[PDB]
Amino acid sequence: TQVLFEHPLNEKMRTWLRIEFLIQQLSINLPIADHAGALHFFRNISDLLDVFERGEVRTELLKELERQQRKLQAWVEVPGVDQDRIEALRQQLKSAGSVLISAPRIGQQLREDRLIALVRQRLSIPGGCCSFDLPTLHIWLHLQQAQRDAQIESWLASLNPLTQALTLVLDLIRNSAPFRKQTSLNGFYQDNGDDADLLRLMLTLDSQLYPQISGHKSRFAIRFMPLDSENGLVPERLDFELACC
Amino acid sequence: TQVLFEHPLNEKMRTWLRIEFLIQQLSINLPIADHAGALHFFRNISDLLDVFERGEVRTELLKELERQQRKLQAWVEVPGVDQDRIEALRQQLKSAGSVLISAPRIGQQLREDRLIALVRQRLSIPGGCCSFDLPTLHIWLHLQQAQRDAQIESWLASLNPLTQALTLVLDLIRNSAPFRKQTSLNGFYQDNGDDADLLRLMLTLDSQLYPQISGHKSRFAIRFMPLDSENGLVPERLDFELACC
Repeated sequence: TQVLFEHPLNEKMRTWLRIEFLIQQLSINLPIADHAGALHFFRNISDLLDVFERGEVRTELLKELERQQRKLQAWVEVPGVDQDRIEALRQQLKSAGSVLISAPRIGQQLREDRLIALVRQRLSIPGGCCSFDLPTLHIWLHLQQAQRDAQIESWLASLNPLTQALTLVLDLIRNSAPFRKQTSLNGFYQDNGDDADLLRLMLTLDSQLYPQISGHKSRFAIRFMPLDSENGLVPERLDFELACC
Repeated sequence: TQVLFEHPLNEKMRTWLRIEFLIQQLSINLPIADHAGALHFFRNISDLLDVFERGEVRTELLKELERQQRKLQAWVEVPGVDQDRIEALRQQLKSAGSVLISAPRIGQQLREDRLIALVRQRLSIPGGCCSFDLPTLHIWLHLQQAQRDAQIESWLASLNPLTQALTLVLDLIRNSAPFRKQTSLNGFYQDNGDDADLLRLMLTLDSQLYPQISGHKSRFAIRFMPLDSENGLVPERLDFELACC
């Protein structure tokens, strides 16, 4: 019955959410045995390289990892807390930091890759791929699965530093704040998110509504819209769950 | 061991080959249960609508269907031929013609669709989709599978007139000409394709080569390239299969 919507409260978080999604898509389609899986894969790599242009990802991740290490050392002197958890999270953060800092430039390996670049040029064209548009991709798919699997794995491994860091920080952020019940009157709602990075919002599918979140800096505004824009009525009162992370 | 490459000898055939591929991709991913399958689906619809701008698809298909009906009535007075096949193919062509001619404007239904248009706007953006970029798509995926399946089926049904016609003509074209053995000396080859619409070219994967087909009108030229552009050697003689359709 429940539906989770997340919203970034800054441009950094918007970037990070996109990267998360794209990297999840790359892990979900192995093994790659046809054009469908292949085009899907390369589209997501191409989009990922384009998302990287929105900010300095490595830089912001190195800062956030340490910041999370700082936000962890407040929880040290708190009875009831597992100190093995704290030390383990600290160690994960530290390792992610030094892996990330030592790693090559983010996805330079992916840009330089001849097969990736080749496919990347053709995605712009509407009927982008076919044996006649992409012969190199066509022959690649006639190889044995293990030759592709190995090529795929080295591509994904070069993203591991980023993946490890991002998985870490977003998980910590997502668990940094609890959900709280709120009410919208006549489909409208607004508040200062403070300097939270992420909104997390739960509705029911039985409401047959969806949120459209506006805002300028942090002061967010929500309009709860129906799916059917003729038949759909907005309730005069709606309760929902909200966490500001 | 064998690898089939096809090449269009005109802009019409290039269009048609792309449409074929895209429509195959739309049929291969049902049922749609997540963002991966959904984005894949909508990307292919969006690309299909863009391919339609390359020519008058309905028009060219109506002509080709009749032309195929004409090319069939030569085979009528040929002993050894099944006359049930001929009459059945004729009847399939005729039906495809009148279905296509009676159908609405090709994929106008798809352009007008609110959900398609909505998603279409967001594909331009690098990290195109997430619950925050596409809330309407997010809620759509929380529905029960049958609500999506029904929506998908009506979308695919509106393409049936095109699909039926195109499947027909391309199959007939592909079988209009037999494969013949040819030889390339030092990775090069050239000939007049006449006014053939399609080249069909078979190589072996063990050759570890691929064709790059040039040309101006019909006079085609082929360079057989290695995959590895340093280690790769081109044989002084290469035999391959070729059909001009």
